[PDB]
Amino acid sequence: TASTGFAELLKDRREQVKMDHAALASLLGETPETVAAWENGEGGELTLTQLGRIAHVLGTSIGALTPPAGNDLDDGVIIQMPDERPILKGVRDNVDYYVYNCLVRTKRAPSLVPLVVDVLTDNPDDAKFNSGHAGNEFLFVLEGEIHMKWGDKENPKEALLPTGASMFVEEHVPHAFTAAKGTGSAKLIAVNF
Amino acid sequence: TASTGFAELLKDRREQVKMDHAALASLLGETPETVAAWENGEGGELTLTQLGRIAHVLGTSIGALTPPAGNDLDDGVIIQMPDERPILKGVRDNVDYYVYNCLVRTKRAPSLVPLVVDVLTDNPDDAKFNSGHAGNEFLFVLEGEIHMKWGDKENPKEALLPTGASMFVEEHVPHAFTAAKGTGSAKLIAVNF
Amino acid sequence: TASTGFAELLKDRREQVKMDHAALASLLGETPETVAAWENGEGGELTLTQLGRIAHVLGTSIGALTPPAGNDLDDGVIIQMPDERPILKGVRDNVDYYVYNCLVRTKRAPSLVPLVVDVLTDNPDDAKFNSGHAGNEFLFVLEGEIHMKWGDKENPKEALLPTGASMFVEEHVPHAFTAAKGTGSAKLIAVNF
Amino acid sequence: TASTGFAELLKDRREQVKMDHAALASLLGETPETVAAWENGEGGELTLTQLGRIAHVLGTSIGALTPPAGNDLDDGVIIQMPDERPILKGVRDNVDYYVYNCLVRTKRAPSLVPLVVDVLTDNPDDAKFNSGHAGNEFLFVLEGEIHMKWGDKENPKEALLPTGASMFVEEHVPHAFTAAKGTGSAKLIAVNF
Ligand SMILES: CC[C@@H](O)P(=O)(O)O
Ligand SMILES: CC[C@@H](O)P(=O)(O)O
Ligand SMILES: CC[C@@H](O)P(=O)(O)O
Ligand SMILES: CC[C@@H](O)P(=O)(O)O
Ligand SMILES: [Fe+2]
Ligand SMILES: [Fe+2]
Ligand SMILES: [Fe+2]
Ligand SMILES: [Fe+2]
Repeated sequence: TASTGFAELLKDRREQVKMDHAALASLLGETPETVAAWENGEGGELTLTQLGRIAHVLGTSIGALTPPAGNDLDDGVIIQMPDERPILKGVRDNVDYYVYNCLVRTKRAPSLVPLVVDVLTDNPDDAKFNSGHAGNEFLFVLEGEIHMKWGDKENPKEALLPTGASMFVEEHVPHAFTAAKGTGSAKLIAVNF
Repeated sequence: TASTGFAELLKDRREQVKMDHAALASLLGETPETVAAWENGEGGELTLTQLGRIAHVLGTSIGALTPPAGNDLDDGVIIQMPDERPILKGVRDNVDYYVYNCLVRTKRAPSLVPLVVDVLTDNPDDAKFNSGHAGNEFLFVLEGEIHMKWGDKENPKEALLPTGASMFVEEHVPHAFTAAKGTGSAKLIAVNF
Repeated sequence: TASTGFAELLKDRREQVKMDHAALASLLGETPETVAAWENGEGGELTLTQLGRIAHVLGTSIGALTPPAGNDLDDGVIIQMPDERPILKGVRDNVDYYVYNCLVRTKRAPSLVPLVVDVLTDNPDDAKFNSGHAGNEFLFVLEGEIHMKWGDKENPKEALLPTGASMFVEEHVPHAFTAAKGTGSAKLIAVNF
Repeated sequence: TASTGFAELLKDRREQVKMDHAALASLLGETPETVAAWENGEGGELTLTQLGRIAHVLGTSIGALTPPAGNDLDDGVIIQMPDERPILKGVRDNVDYYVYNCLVRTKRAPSLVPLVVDVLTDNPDDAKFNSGHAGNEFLFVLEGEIHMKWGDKENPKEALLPTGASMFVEEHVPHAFTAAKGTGSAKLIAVNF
C-alpha cells in the first residue's frame, strides 16, 4: 500500500540522514506529530507537490520514498487468456495504422509490454514512423510479409520480412511497419522489455 | 517539479502500455479530461493513495511515474562550509552515545551520507549496536582510539583502531563504536554510500 | 577487441587506485615494461588465471577489466530470416521433450533469448521440470493447447492454455510444458529477457 | 577461482542459448571434449583473445563469463592500520603535486577508493587539472586551506575551502587542488565511490 510503503521508507531515509521527527518537521514547516503520523501510515492524503518537498529536504526522490510496483503473480506466474486482451487502435495521421492486442503484463517487470500487432496498411510509401522509444523491442512476424523501416525517416534502411522472421530494434531507434506492398495486412508479435 | 515530472512520465507510461486518455480514464473511474489535465501538469493535488492506484492500473510503481531527485550542483560540484553542518545528537538507551555532524549531501547521489561523528562514550562494555543498515559504509578514525564492535551483538568481533585507521562495514552488518577504554572520547569520519 | 578493451580498462583501473606501472608491476611480480605492454594491447595471450590475479591485486573483477559484449546491430537493428534459425533438440530423461528454434539474438542485449519451441510430448503425467532459471520469461501459445506446470514439481499448480494465451514466469520459478493431453503436439514462443 | 567461475558461468550461458557441447564446439572450431573440459575448470590457460571469441560466439561479454571480484571481508568488515597504507607520489608536469596515501579498499565495492591526499603545491596559478574521471568523489579538508578549481581549465570556477569543509565533485567534472596561496601545504580526504 502507498501509505505503508511510504511510512516505512520515510522512516528509513530520515534515519539514514540522521534526522529525528523534530529535525525533519522543522525543515518542512510541520510539527513533529505530523511527521510521526506519516511514518505511521497516515500520509495517504499527501499531495504530489508535498511529496515533492519531503523528497527534496531529504535530498532524494519521491521514488526512493514510495514502495515498488507490488506483486501480482500466482506462485511465480501470471496468465492471460486470448479473450481478455485489451484492444487499442493506434492512429497515425488520421489513418488506422495499427491495432494493439495487449498480452500479459506484470508489476514484477513493468518494462515488459508484449503485443500482437495488426499491421493494417500495405503501402510502404505511406509508412509512418514513431520517434523511437525507451527500451529494446523483440519482434516476430506472425503472418504475411512485413515491410520494415528504421533509422532516419527521410532516408531509412529497409527490409522485407517473411512470416517467421525475427528482429530486434534497439531503444531510441525509430521504426515503422506496413504489410508487404499490396498484400493487404500482416501480423507481428512485438515484445518491449 | 513534481507536477511536470509526473505529467511527462504519466504520458510516457500510458503510451507504453498502449492506452489513450479514454482507456486510462476508464480503468481509474475518471473522465478523459481529468487524465489529460494530469498530463498537463495539473496533478499537483493528487494524494499518495491516488497516485498509488494510477501506478497500479498502469502496472508499475509511483517511483516510475515521479521524476528523479533533481539537480542541486553548481557546474558539477556542491560545497559545505564547516559552520553550516547540521548537528544531530544520537541517543541510545537514554545516553548521549554519538553526535552527528552532517557533511555535504547531494540529490545527485542520495545514498551519499558523509558524517563527522563524535564518539562520546568510552566504555566498550556499554557499547550499543544498531541493527545494521542498507548501504556500505567507509570509516576513518579522525581522532583518539576507536573500539569497534561488529557482527552478533551477543558474541561480536572486536578491533581497537588507532587514529588514521580506515575500515569498511558491509551493508546489513551490525556495528558499534566507543572510544578506547578510559580515553574519554574519539572522532571518526563516516561515509555512507 | 579483447586486447584493446583490456588495454584501455586496465589503465583506467590502475590509475583509479593510484598505481603507476612500477607499483602494479611490483604487486604482480612482473616488470614495468610488461604492464606497459598490456596497456598497449599486448595482453592477448594472458591466461584466465593470470587475468584472475591482475583483477585481484586491483581489487576488482575480470569483468570490470574486459570490454562489453560489443555491437552487432545495423543502424539499430538486427534481423533473422526463418531459415537461419539454429535448431537444438532438448532431451529430458532420454525423450525428445522440446525442439528449440532459436530466434534473433544481439550482443547489445545478451539476456535476450527468444525461441519458437516445439512441445513434443502430450502426456501431462510425463511432464518434466527444469530447476527454474535466471531471467524472466514471456510466453505466447503459438499453436495447439499447452498444459502448463509450475512451482513445486511434487505438488505444482497447473493451467491448460489455448492458442493465443500469454504467460509470464518469474526468474527461478520452475516450470514444464506439454501439449494438452492426447492432442499430439503444441508450439509456443518463449522469450527470455 | 577464475577457472571455476568461468567453468560454471560458461555452462550457464551455453545452456541459456540452447547449445550443447557439440553445437558450441562447432562454432568455435574446437572438439566437444575441449568445451566439456572448460566447463570442468580446465579453462585456466585460455588466452584473453580466446576468451574474447568464446564470448563472441555466445553473443555476450567476457565479463558475463568470468566470476565477480570475490570476497575479502572478515564477517562483513575489512580494516586497515595507518602504517600499511600504500604511498604513491603523483606527478604532474614534473612537479610533486600530490602524495596519495591509500586507505582500505574491498573487492566487494571495487569502485570505492578512499585516500588521504597531501596537497604539496601552494600556488593556485600553478594548479594542474585532471581530465575529470569516472565515479563521484566526496572530499573533506583534513588540514590547512585548500584552493579548489573545477570545470573548464581555461576559465574555471574556484573556492577557498577551510579545514573541515566538505565537497562533492560529480563524475567527469575536471578538478584541481593546491594549498591556499603561500600556506605551504594542505591535506584532504578524498573518497571515490
Ligand atoms: C510494431 C509497432 C511497435 O513497435 P510501436 O509501438 O509503433 O513502436
Ligand atoms: C559511526 C556510527 C555509524 O556507523 P551509525 O549510523 O551509528 O551505524
Ligand atoms: C518453453 C520451455 C522453456 O521455458 P525452458 O528452456 O525449458 O525453461
Ligand atoms: C584530491 C585529488 C583527487 O581529486 P585526483 O585523483 O587528483 O582527481
Ligand atoms: Fe516500437
Ligand atoms: Fe553505520
Ligand atoms: Fe524457461
Ligand atoms: Fe578526483
